[PDB]
Amino acid sequence: MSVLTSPRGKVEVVHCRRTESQDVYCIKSLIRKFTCKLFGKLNIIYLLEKANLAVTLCNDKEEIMAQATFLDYPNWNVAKQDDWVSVFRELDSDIPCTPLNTLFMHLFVAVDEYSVGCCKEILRTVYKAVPELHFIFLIVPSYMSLGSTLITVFDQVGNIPCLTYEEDFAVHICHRHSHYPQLHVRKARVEDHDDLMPIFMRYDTILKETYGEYFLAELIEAQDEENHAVVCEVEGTAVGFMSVCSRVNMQLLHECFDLGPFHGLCFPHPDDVLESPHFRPIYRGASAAFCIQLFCIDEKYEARSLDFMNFVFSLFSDKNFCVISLPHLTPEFFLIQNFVKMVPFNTCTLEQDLYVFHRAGLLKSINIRFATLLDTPGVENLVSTLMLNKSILEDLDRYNKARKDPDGTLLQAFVAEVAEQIVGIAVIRNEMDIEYIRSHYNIEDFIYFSHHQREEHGHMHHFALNPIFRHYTKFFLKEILRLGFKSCLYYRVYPKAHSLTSALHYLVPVRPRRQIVYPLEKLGINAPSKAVSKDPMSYALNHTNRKLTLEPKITVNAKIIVVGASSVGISFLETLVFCSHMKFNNLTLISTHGLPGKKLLDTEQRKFLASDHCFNDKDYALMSLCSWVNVVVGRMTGIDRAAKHVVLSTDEIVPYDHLILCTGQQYQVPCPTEADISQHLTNREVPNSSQRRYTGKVPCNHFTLNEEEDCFKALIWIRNNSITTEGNIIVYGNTIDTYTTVETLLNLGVSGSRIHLVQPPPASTITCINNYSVESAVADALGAAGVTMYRDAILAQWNDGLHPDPIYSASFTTPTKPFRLQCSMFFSFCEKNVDYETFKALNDACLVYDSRLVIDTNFHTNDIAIRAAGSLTKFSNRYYSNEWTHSNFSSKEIGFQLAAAMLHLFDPTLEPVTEPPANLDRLIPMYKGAKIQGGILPGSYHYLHIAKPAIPTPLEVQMAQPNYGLELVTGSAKNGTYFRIHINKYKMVETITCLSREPFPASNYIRLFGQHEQLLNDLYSYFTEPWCLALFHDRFIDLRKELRQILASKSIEQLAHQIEPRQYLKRVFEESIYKTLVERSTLDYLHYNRYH
Amino acid sequence: HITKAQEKTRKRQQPIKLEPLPVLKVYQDHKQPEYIHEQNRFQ
Amino acid sequence: PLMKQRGFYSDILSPGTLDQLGEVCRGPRMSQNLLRQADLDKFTPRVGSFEVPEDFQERMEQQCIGSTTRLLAQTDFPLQAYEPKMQVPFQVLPGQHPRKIEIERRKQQYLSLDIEQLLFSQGIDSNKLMPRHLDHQHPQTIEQGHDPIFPIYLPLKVFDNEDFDCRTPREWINMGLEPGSLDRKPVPGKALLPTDDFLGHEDPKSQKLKYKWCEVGVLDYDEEKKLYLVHKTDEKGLVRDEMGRPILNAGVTTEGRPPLQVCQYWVPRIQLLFCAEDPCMFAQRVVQANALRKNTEAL
Amino acid sequence: FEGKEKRLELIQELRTCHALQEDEKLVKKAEKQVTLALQRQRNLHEHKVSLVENHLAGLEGRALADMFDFLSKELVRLQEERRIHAFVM
Repeated sequence: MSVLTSPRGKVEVVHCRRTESQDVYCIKSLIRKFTCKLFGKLNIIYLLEKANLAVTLCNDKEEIMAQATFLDYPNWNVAKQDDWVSVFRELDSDIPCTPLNTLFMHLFVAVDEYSVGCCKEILRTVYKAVPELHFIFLIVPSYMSLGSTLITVFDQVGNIPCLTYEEDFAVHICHRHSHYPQLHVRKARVEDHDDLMPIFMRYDTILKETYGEYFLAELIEAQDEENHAVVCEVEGTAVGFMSVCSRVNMQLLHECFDLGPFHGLCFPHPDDVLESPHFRPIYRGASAAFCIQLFCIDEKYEARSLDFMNFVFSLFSDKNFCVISLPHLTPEFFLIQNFVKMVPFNTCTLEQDLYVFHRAGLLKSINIRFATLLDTPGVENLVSTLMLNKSILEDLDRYNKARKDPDGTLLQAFVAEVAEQIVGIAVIRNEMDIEYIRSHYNIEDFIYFSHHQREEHGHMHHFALNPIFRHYTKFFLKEILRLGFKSCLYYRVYPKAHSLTSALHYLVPVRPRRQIVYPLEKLGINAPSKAVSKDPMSYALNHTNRKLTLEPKITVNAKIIVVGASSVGISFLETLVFCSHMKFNNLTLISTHGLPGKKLLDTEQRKFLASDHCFNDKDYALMSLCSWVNVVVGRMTGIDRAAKHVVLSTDEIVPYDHLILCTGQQYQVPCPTEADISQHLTNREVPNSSQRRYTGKVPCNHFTLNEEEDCFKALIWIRNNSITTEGNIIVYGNTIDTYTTVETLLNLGVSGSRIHLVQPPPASTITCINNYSVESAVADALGAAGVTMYRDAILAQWNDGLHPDPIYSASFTTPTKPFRLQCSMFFSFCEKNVDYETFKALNDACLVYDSRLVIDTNFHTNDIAIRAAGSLTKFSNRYYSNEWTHSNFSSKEIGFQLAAAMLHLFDPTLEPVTEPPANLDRLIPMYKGAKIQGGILPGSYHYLHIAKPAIPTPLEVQMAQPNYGLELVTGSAKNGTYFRIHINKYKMVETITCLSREPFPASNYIRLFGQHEQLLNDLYSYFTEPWCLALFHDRFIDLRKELRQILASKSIEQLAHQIEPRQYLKRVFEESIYKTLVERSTLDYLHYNRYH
Repeated sequence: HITKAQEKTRKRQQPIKLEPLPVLKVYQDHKQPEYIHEQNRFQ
Repeated sequence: PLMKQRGFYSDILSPGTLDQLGEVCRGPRMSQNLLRQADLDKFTPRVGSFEVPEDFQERMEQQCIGSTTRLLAQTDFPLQAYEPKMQVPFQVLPGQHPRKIEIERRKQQYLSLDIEQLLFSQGIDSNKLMPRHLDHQHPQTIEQGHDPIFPIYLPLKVFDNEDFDCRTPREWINMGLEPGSLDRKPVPGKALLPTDDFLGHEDPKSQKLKYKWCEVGVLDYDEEKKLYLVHKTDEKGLVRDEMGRPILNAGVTTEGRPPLQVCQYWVPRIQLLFCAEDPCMFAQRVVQANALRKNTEAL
Repeated sequence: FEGKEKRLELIQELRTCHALQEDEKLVKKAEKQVTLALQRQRNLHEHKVSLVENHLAGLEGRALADMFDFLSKELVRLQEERRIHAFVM
């Protein structure tokens, strides 16, 4: 927030901001012929794409009047990117110029009325942005002058000849002391009290109301051997206070946190137990650490918080380590960005995280170079306990012998050395699957792929760094790019091959792209390439580039705990993680055994449960939250809101800062009625048994399939007990899961005579298989299979009065045919309800429950730190929308909008959160994500259903409504060629129903929602033509909105606006000049889609 | 109105927390005038 | 909801006490994501095979940036020469400010107050106070006299008082002396010195002179007529002769006192302030001296 | 006291429509008619305004996907005829 003044006296309020995409036009406007002479002919888009740092300065109107561009290699062709250091030392050895503290300037544009002030504020901004930087360097032709703007900030060293031309070049340096010098650090005197009081009062007055007004004076006055008070001052006036104490608790430290990497910050001792004869190591050595108690600094000088450190380590000569403990909610500041985050033990109850630094990290003599044969003992010493150390050594040996992967790919290795000791090792190769990476991942969100050559992409094999020097990981990545010519580095994470890295904190995840299931046999030579249509093993993609090696991340250390691994929770954590500039540290999902996708189930086995088509196993392997979300295995049994923790079934407790409940609904064990049938009473007069819960021991032959682990248990147990040969099966339910289990048993080998299906409709107007055609098809195929049908059968008893573990027989009461039948197998899918353990957990915690968890629109519970989402939720009665719950909407969209709400809490770039107004207090937000219901029905019928989110109404009533519209039905459901499209009154898709014997691309068919004129133009053969393939492309919606804004700008939306003569509208469309612009956007889409 | 059960919950509820620095309370309680008086007993 | 930026801070890993929190064993059986695996014990490089450099001087020879605050416009004014007098013990009661704060606070509220604004707050101009010659060409007796129609006649020193000086000049010089050293250094202060030092020295009561308060260096004090030696200092405050040392012990030689150079003058306490004395006691003494001198010219 | 304190807020979530109706003869009837009228005219006004805006957006997307189907036919047919004259030469 600076103030600039022109030489004419005009005053502007300026600020530095990040570079935008529209900025290039303003920069090209600001480009002068003198700028072209000073920096050659530059592609601005290419330069900003490759740039380490582009800095823009604007005003209150956000008019662009300044910009500068910075990279890590010389401006002109006077020194090589790898070897500029030696040439610059030969130029002037007195300059301590290293890649760690030297940066190069390539383009500077400014308005001439404020050019000098713009330059000096940009230099101050970049010196605040990178605190280690000390020298900013400019190369110009030696026969030209700098000009009045740069001559006030740049000082000449001499001349360097060009490497490709016979021209000397004048060289100029700008020093950090001239604009943002190092703060002097000294011992605190009691006279700094008045200097430091307003700095403390700009943050907190709890110190004043707790320890009085002279507390800082007493603290400085009582400096002794163990405690030191330190200040940093500018012009003799203190701008930062500091307090260090030599006494630390290694007992509590080893009890709570994991400090294996640093011996618990104690000296090595012979009596130390480091291995098990988790195992907690025992250290007997003396403590080599001290702690920071107080630290404050002015915001003007917060970038130089690192200057205290040499002085405080000079004071504490006998210690090697310095610690802070800060609770989970303090945002990461500049001093703590250098420190290393410690891991608490799994039993830790402390409210504060710990950060640790070691004295050797202040050594600025770190050298990165190409790996040689002599560094192999150092690599061995650093990796000898690391996992796949043999693989890392094998890659190092391959590089040292032939520099090649045995398939012929170029391999490179880089080493980081501190005080003649190797501290880092990295192995990369050239990347050959760049086309597959682009076609299957969102790499266009990070780089402009057209500006990057093939050799500039490096696949990242092995990363290992010293945890002491972890703060130079970002510098390590930048130097790896500089030395090995790479502009992009890609890291692949494979589901459990496995690998080793520590840069993945500073690396950003890449969102996988949805792929079109191409009909390759009919596309033929119009089909996309093998890299586009490939189906290799699924992996997570991770990315870095040169701009990212100077871009920082906003870190959230808050304990965000999400209960329940449903589709809503998966989508919520996925959208949390795939925010690029976020860095979450304490995202933890509590689940029964983990997030879905634990077991690699086959396609013939996955038909136990129907698919909502939000997530699947290949998606899970692509998205890989086992690389970003901590996972708790176990059932929760209690919530303490005031102490902010959750009690599990293992009597173990997870503290939370934010709680999210997404367990969904699960199938419950039906309690038998135990009503006598000897009097042959009517089923009307006997009391209903819907509410009662089975409180006895669950039988070993009773199964409720709610997740993949339950399905795997059922498959295992069936295979061990050989039930396809002799046992008889009763499945009690009326959901789609019931039919899919019966079809799965038929696939597994259960004969149709032994299986018995029962569906009782007790009440309610819910629409189960509402279309009459597929309902009749289900009934006809069921009768043709000859499975024993029983309808309206309420479970009277198991075992007829004896203990039902295991069930040998059961009884069912029916208005038509009540039957006592030998029940050996009992699958239950009758109803879904909240699990009893969770429900008593929330009830004892006093969360609101009116038949479901009552939430508001912003998903708040009655506690503002606890939120709920999924099928377990019901909105408040203040909305008067009790018929509307989250079960009516798509789960993935619900989780996505949960995350959209939650990033506003922790993202400074996004708007801060606000309370709901009366509008949002009085309605609920609507959602347009279509509800998908897919599976495989009996008769090997792949069945898909895509519906608009709505209250369940019978399809006969819906078509009897006058606004139903049109209906297109092709094929026969009994023949397995059924296709159904419902066209509404506005000619959009509202319902799709698919029942086919052959598998079809459901992931493609999802996009068919809302296709107007395409509908107006066998339906499988109708969607065979590539008009729907173009509709099925993924980048289509992205360009939809930009040409929407183009056509809204002058217009067509106005022509519609006095439409509320259809041929009149079409004729004025043909008259208006949007056709040429939309054909230009057609050519742009073609540019985007000659690849993919 | 408040209850004795409510004050029991208030005694159970609050988190446990300690000093700014232990040596900080040690020298403050060590330079208290009362500690000057036990120092007088020490002389 | 929520809270931000408590002030950094830390809890205490207090070595003596373990009992305040209780048993830390109530957390889950945790299955981390593999970055929180990647910062574990053995799946990081372990410290047991580490090496260290040997020299501390290597950092101070590696550094290339000096201290801005320690490299400023350096001077030779003693820091004890800025210390005011104080009737406060070393050990105040807890809750009260200590003496180092008290000395500092009177220092900033001395240097925050200017004496010329004090002058025209009282309604007094020092050039008109310092006596002038008679201009018999232009008759002083007229109908417009602000109070004395005849100008200031006997000097301010002849009419002043001295005992309101909180130190006598002997311990003023002793305060100027450095502890444990025979060397003495000039004491900063301001004196009513003529801007034209030349015409000041050959004609101290000329009508063309103008007398402003400017900073000087107090050097010595003579007892038989009771005056202070002053000399103008420059922006670095360093006080030289032709061979360049700072003037210490007045340049008093065993052969005799130094011959007088052009700039150092003898001035009284009516004319001089110390930097360690209150401009408010200075105000009250000068207004009482002006009132008494008005009374005596009235008589 | 503790019974009210533990589940005080669910009472107000049910008190969305208050259930007593003795002193709130005077006020809560007006509140019921106002809140049903609020639901009514919110539904009316906002649903037809949002429906009209959705009609505009859908018609514009309809024109988009019409020329987009033209684009797809153009692209695939270009690839076909390019390979056609390729093997013709």
